[PDB]
Amino acid sequence: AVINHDAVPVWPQPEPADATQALAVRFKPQLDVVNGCQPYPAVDPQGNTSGGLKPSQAAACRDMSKAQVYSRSGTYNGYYAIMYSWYMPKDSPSTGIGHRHDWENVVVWLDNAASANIVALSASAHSGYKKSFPADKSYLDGITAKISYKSTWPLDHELGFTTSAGKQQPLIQWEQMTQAARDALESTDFGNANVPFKSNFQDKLVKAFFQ
Ligand SMILES: [Mg+2]
Ligand SMILES: [Mg+2]
Repeated sequence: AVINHDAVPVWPQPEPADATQALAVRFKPQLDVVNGCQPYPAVDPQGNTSGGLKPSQAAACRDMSKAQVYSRSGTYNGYYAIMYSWYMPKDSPSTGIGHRHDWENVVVWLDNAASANIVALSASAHSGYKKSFPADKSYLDGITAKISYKSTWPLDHELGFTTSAGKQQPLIQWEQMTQAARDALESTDFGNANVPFKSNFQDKLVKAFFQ
């Protein structure tokens, strides 16, 4: 069911059970929330999903304890991809009404799962991706990508690359979810927003690729 946005518990970050899961923990990014909502949990292990918040101001989505990040891992064009994604209860822009729900994502591109060298970064912005190829070292704290979440007049929120330090969140990976949670993430209508790591995952990787 769709439940109150504050009734979806944070999904604790489990230990990584295989090499895929360990890689996604290793490359977990930092996020600098410049304005708007903090990230919240979108789904619980029973498959209930967040109702978000009505766009009618971000005081209602500032709870630091609700932090969560998602990932899903795959491959495209012989490259290894880890998509990290954040859900916010609303897009609360600097100007304008905004929307209930927000989903954004970055992709960390590696040469392969063993060498695990970062070759590029992609960050979702409106209907496309910003791309840093080769990955600009100023956007990396070691192997930790530094991402911003910000709205600039007259636009809604977008991700971007930043030199600024950010914060990290407990990571739950698609591969570690219950089936009920995967099913709910596939089927649920998030209105203006769309889960970017459901059955559209490969299509998103194609769009994020650094051609
Ligand atoms: Mg609250
Ligand atoms: Mg948005």
